[PDB]
Amino acid sequence: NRRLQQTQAQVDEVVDIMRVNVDKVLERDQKLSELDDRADALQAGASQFETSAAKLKRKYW
Amino acid sequence: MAGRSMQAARCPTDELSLSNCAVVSEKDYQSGQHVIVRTSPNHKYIFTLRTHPSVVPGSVAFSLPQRKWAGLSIGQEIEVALYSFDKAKQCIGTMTIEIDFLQKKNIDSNPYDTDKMAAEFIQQFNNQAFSVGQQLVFSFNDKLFGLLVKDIEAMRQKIEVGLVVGNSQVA
Amino acid sequence: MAGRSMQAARCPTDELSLSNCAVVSEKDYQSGQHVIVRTSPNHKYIFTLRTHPSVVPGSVAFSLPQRKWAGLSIGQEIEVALYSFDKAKQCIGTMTIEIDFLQKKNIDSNPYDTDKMAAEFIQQFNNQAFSVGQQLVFSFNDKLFGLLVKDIEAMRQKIEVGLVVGNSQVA
Amino acid sequence: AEAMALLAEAERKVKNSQSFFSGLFGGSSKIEEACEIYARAANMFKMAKNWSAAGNAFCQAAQLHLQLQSKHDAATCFVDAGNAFKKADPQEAINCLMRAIEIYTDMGRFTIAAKHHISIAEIYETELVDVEKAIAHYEQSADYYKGEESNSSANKCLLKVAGYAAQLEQYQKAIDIYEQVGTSAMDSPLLKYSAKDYFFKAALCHFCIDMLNAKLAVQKYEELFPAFSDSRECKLMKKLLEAHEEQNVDSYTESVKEYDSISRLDQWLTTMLLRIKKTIQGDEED
Amino acid sequence: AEAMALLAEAERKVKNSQSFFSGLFGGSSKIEEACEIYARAANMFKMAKNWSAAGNAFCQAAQLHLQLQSKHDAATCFVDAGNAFKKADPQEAINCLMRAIEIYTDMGRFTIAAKHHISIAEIYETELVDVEKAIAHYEQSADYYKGEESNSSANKCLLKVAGYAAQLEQYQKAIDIYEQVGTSAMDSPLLKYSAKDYFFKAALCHFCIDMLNAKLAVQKYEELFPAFSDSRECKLMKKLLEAHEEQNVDSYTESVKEYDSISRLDQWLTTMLLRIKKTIQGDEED
Amino acid sequence: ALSEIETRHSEIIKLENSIRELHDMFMDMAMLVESQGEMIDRIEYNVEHAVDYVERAVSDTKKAVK
Amino acid sequence: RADQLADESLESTRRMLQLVEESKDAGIRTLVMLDEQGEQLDRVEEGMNHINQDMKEAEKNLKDLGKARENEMDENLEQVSGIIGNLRHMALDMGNEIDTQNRQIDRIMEKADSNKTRIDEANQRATKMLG
Repeated sequence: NRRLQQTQAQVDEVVDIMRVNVDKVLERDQKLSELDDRADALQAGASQFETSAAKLKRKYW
Repeated sequence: MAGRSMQAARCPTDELSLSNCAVVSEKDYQSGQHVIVRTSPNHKYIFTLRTHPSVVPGSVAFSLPQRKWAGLSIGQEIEVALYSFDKAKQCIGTMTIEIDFLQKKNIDSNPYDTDKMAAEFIQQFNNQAFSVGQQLVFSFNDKLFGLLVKDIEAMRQKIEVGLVVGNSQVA
Repeated sequence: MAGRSMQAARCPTDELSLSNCAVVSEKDYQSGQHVIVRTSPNHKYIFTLRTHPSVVPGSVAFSLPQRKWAGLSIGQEIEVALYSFDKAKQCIGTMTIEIDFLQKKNIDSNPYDTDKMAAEFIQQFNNQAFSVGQQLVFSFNDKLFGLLVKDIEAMRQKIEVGLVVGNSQVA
Repeated sequence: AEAMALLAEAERKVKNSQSFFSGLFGGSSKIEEACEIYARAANMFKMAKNWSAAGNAFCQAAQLHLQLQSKHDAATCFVDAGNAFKKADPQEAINCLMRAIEIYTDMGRFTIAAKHHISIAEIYETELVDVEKAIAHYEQSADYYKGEESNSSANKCLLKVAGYAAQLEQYQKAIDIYEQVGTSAMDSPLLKYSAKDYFFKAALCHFCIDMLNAKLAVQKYEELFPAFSDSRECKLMKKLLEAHEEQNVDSYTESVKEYDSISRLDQWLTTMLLRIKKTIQGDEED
Repeated sequence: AEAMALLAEAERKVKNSQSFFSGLFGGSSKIEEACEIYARAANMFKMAKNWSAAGNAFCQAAQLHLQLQSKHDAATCFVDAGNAFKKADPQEAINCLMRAIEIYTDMGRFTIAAKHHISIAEIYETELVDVEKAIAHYEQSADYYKGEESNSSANKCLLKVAGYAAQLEQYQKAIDIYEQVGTSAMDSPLLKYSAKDYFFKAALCHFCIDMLNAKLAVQKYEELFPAFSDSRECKLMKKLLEAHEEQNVDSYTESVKEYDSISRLDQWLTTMLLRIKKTIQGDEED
Repeated sequence: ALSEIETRHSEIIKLENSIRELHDMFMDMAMLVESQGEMIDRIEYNVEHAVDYVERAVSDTKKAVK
Repeated sequence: RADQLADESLESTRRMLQLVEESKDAGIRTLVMLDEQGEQLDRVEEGMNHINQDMKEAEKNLKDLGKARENEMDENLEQVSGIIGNLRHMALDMGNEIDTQNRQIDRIMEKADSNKTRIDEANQRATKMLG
């Protein structure tokens, strides 16, 4: 029972950190996905900015 | 009564499987009537109908024991025709049955009181059709058996097919 | 003749699954012809055909043992082609078989006359093809066994596959 | 700052001008001005948590945005609308998203189209309860992910497809999906680990196959005695395959009871295991 | 909306203007049009599952873009084309990528260059089976990673290099690669654990040396005794070194069978251990 | 004495139990970290280049006011 | 079944030693991968602070433009326990590498949508005064 109970909870305590790992790692997954929808939506307008900035180039330059 | 085409199916529940009755639809036949399945010129089998809200119109379901006996397959085309028994020469009064254990897995042979068997036999297989050499399953004390009609006697003339009633003794 | 694509299926009845014969339809082949099943450039087998009114054209049915030997699959594509044996040097005259209870659950110490076996074996597996190491089931007195071809000799040269005839000795 | 007031102003300005109000040039700044209005309303609606009033508001602003010439930010608005209706009490969440994907898709934006596509199939299942269409979307979406060489998401989706396919009697189509998602998983030694469960699932799935469709797929597996991760996949399978080939609904029901000691049985496995349990009992008294 | 139509208009416009068509200015503003045209077509092509056509279309939009002076959006398109051909039926999936790197490299974007460089050597191996060019790429790519202090990806690639190098009989060059990747892995305590296997490989790799190059490499290894990790490295090696220095291919083949328990031997190991199992026997019957 | 050897047993199994389940979380983790990795590859990519296109846009605006 | 329980439970601890060993190696990838992810983001912010500036200038330019059985057993478990040392070397670092980044990602998403808006406005004010 000595080494038994010793090694018993030794892992029951490692079972906690993963509970935190699996979560903290999944919360990121959703946040990054959120940036993927904005970062791209941004450059999407950049395609307009480039053309728009060019049209201003043929009017004042 | 002229005969219609049907399709062999698979027994709905298990309760209708231990009743040894051809389960049909309520839109075709009614519970209590008898019919004669025809598979060929020299192969006529009689069963007892028992409707159920699961059977599809235009098809009759049979249990495993029945299929292995009448030689019916799941998906074959057969011809069914109403059949009326003559309670003057088809009334079973003494029907012998070879009783053995269907499954050789469970092995318990306490003193099975035959008297109690014939009591529950008629209490579940009453007003039904039985033929000589017919195979079926018997449920006695949560136990499955393998009955086999050897000879049927009317109320002595020997009949190939009869109708078990309330006052029908079984050996 | 030159080979046609088919579809593996399951053995119709149980009586045919005891003959080790590739059950087929009467609309494709007949009972007695031989074929060579192909599944891979390194997997060639030879079986015997036995038609049955329950086989769908364009598909060959195999039993459990056969599938455990040829490693076939019910649903995959397999090529089948007619095969004729050279009875000049392929006919079996002396074939040894390793017999053992297929199901080690029904093992008994009862005696089994071999003479009665070598008689039924040739009476049910005559004019058929057998290969060295082939696995099949022998139905003797409703008792299932596991036959394992060890060696095959023609009427002495050694051959992988042979054609059992009437005057074929089996040990 | 009143939503009703804004919605009214927005309507008052959202109209192709002509005659005296037009002058010479139309005015996309008008239709866009109205967009900003409705958006401003949908916001306060979401504030007070009226959602049903926010969602339908965004829709308006979104629709108008299209009448402008800005498909991008518009589609994003459709998303805002979908997110509203989703977390709302009415429906429409499905329509908004379809109206969003038609845009991301025709725009040349499949990454994002699939990002909302999976959400869609997730709704048509967890809400509308219409798996027959959900699977269709989980698939087309996995195809888009498979195009962006994003193995990951593609597999997540495929897993959804097969996962619910087995629950819809589609056992064969399931093993097929498991075979593909299994072949395109070994290539990367990053999935070697989970690559077991796939084989276990596939071997468990049975299209009423009356053979060893699994006993053939169990040996195909590369198990290793020392490999202990493997002891949690096929080792059991073999024992189940024997219990089926002998119509023994006791050795199977016992082996599952024992296996539930070394490796817990999730809801999925349980359901399918009982399905096989029935194929066995059913073949006994059938 | 017809791709076949767009491909035509694009062609009719992609051409250095002159005469009246040129007017006063022109060039980039015209070639760009055809570019987005082919891109627009390539999209619907990828929509109709015609991939091949989509890829060739992107190739067109790409090349033209280069004909405009915008290597950036171009190379990205070449990548899109590669993504098409890859998940398609034709080839050139290797050409597009090369045409992409020739751009990312000369442009200065080595980071992303190596990002696609590894994808390249990964396809040239899993597909074309051209280990020769594959190693060359895995290597140069790792050199780029090493430039961006990206020790991590750099070693990942080196591991590929040496790994497949030991297969091409390049045993010596392999151990050397393992030595380099080993000296640049101890600086990072985030890799000490894995650093074992490196020494195990380098010690297993034999350039037909009959000496104790391995007995020297195993000694160079730094191990104590109660090492939970080190149990999976040299401990076995020594036992293998003794089974060789005594031409006893029976203790070696037994040790590989036992060690195969505490640590499952992956493909690589199996192949090399067999190349070591042969040398002994060949030293016996000689 | 079985009462002592049996006690040890129940303690080891209940130990083996909590174990395998925890390990399960380790696996799913590596499975999650992966999916996220491939998703970030597209994020950075689209962002990195997004800066390249804008870098060209701003360079033009600056030369459009001089 | 003494020996049948002191060995089966032990046979698992053995199939357990590698488990945490297998998960540890699998965890190492999370270490090298979350380290690579942290790097590939340092440049993202770089490109995020790069756009922030250019836009501010562009916008302004447009205004200016509009106007021994247990002995080993223990050793096997001890290795499983010692692995926690490696399991610690992971959850910690990256666990914190998570906060720093996320808090940074939000700052990236905002500015990402910020520049987007200023582009729509700039375009609108630019169209009215185009060629």
